[PDB]
Amino acid sequence: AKNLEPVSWSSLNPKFLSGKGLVIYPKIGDKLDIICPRAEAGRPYEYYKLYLVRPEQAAACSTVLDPNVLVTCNKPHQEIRFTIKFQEFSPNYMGLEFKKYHDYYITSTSNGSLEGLENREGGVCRTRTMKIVMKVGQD
Amino acid sequence: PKIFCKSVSKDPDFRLKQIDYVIPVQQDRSICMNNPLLDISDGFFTYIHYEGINSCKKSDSFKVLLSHGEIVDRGDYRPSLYLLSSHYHPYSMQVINCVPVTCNQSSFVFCHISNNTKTLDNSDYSSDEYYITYFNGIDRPKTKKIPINNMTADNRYIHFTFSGGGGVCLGEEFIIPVTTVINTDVFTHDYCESFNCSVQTGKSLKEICSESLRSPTNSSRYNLNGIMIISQNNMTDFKIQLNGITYNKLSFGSPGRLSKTLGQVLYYQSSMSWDTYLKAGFVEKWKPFTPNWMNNTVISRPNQGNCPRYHKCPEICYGGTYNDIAPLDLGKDMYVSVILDSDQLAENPEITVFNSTTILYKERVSKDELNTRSTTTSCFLFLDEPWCISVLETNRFNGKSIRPEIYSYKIPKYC
Ligand SMILES: *[C@@H]1O[C@H](CO)[C@@H](O[C@@H]2O[C@H](CO)[C@@H](O[C@@H]3O[C@H](CO)[C@@H](O)[C@H](O)[C@@H]3O)[C@H](O)[C@H]2NC(C)=O)[C@H](O)[C@H]1NC(C)=O
Ligand SMILES: *[C@@H]1O[C@H](CO)[C@@H](O[C@@H]2O[C@H](CO)[C@@H](O)[C@H](O)[C@H]2NC(C)=O)[C@H](O)[C@H]1NC(C)=O
Ligand SMILES: *[C@H]1O[C@H](CO)[C@@H](O[C@@H]2O[C@H](CO)[C@@H](O)[C@H](O)[C@H]2NC(C)=O)[C@H](O)[C@H]1NC(C)=O
Ligand SMILES: *[C@@H]1O[C@H](CO)[C@@H](O)[C@H](O)[C@H]1NC(C)=O
Ligand SMILES: *[C@@H]1O[C@H](CO)[C@@H](O)[C@H](O)[C@H]1NC(C)=O
Ligand SMILES: *[C@H]1O[C@H](CO)[C@@H](O)[C@H](O)[C@H]1NC(C)=O
Repeated sequence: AKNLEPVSWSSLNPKFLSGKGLVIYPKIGDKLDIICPRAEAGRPYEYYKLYLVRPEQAAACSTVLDPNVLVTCNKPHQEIRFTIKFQEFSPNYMGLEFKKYHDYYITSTSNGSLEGLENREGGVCRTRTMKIVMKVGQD
Repeated sequence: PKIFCKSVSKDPDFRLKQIDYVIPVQQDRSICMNNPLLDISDGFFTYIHYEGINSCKKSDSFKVLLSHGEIVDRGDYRPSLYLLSSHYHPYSMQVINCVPVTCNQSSFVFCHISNNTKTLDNSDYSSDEYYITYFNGIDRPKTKKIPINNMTADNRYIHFTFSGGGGVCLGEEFIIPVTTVINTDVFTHDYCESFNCSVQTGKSLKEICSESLRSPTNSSRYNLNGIMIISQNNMTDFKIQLNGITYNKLSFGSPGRLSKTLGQVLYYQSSMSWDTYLKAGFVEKWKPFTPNWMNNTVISRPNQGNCPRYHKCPEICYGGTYNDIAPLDLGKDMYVSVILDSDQLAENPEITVFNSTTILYKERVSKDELNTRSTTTSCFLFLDEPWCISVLETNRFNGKSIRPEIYSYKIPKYC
């Protein structure tokens, strides 16, 4: 039973490694928070749509095939957040189950700009390789 | 109205007892028993649930169980469930969705069956099949095919599914919760347009409200809730109408239910979109289908992302849980529901008794952390007292041996 370090979602975030992306090995029954930081002084807001994708879509960096969109940061002035407990039975529209020894992938194909919020192909996934992989119940 | 607590109370006595002997237990602990459904009428009950291997999606479920039973007094000083019949659906592997209704002491199950799991995206309803499966305690199940080809729709719908927690039987006609699909945007949102709220920049309010009824998978399709009315004689003659829900306060098509209570018919619709407060109300006009929506400032549900608990401001988002409700007293405008006390996570069931303004009293169902999604609740008068039965979709032991739970409890006579 542990609350993991909240993961800020921005181009500015270093926790994303160019080759690997962001990897974590969470235990079942653990909370985790994904945040969309609001526009900080002197920086432009970044607009994004975070999807949940299969591995094939994470390598290809395309969200076109099936759309499980978790959060969309379209409000710059108020920070919105996304809470994940790693049990099954999330209140997700598409349905989402977190099971032991499974790998889960979160990533965005958006521009980082208002105009490119809806891009399904490529995007920040390719460039900064902003993506999160979750191997639940691994050491 | 009889004597029970109609005002605020601390630490009440629900006489909460759990019923573990009605729902099967499975030898295999990889099987997942999910999306439980219960409709109780006239002292008889119909329970339904979806077992599927390693997954709790209803589409994946490889057999779905139907069971009929009775409410019976054991000398126990409480109502108890007696299980008369259990069967599995003939077409269960091909079942998309089901809704129970208990009528004149027999169980009916209305069903949407397809070869295509995604059929609500690609296909249309002439490509799929719609069935009534009905039985009783003594006799053998009989599953009739419903003639959709003769059906009169109040609009041009390309698809529909039975979706919800239970239907009703009024006279010689059945009324079932449905969610329908139409590919052109024919809808007017005044209520949504009424909101003065922060919005996505670069997109209008009217644009956002209109883009909100669109399906999250096929953006070319609009899901709007409705009802289906089946008039029948001995399952030979059929007259079938498909009507949509009133345009007053629309919300993205979701599972919801009908129930006869206190001489009314209450409609509930899970709030799966930007408006997260309870959507329910009694039915004041059948054509068009018109529930008189409660304005409820207190009861809500969790969801992850941009539309979490207590969020009431337009946006296009999808999710949340179905925790449905049942009426206690009209006069004090009171309801019970087993609702999840969480912001985003789906957990912490609490039996909550409330009016449109404030929560009268609550009790958490389990003291330890408990994982819960759907919650259905039905109420009835037993030995001239208000008594409730709730079925909770639960993951109690950390992802294995998933199985819904049933509880019975009594509305406190003293505050
Ligand atoms: C929703 O249900 C609540 C149930 O508590 C209702 O709130 C309560 O309303 C009653 C009167 O209808 C209030 O009683 C009053 O108590 C005060 C003392 O604080 C006294 O000065 C008055 O003469 C009266 O006896 C009661 O206080 C109030 N509860 C709270 C917490 O303020 C509410 O009216 C219901 N709303 C609807 C729309 O049904
Ligand atoms: C999205 O829904 C549209 C609209 O219903 C589907 O388009 C129709 O597809 C049928 C056969 O599948 C054709 O006969 C119609 O002519 C199409 N109509 C229109 C207006 O395009 C479409 O198949 C769905 N797409 C996805 C990806 O699910
Ligand atoms: C991100 O990509 C989108 C779409 O591919 C860009 O939007 C278009 O950009 C082209 C040229 O860059 C213009 O000709 C179009 O008129 C633009 N369309 C719209 C709707 O704006 C967008 O500019 C890109 N932005 C960034 C920051 O990469
Ligand atoms: C029992 O249900 C049937 C529908 O199968 C209906 O026609 C009949 O009227 C009902 N019985 C009573 C007493 O209403
Ligand atoms: C909610 O408010 C509207 C108008 O404000 C009203 O028509 C409706 O009856 C109200 N709901 C209830 C349960 O009274
Ligand atoms: C698919 O289902 C339809 C009815 O929905 C049926 O007519 C057809 O034979 C089925 N095909 C199979 C099971 O291969």
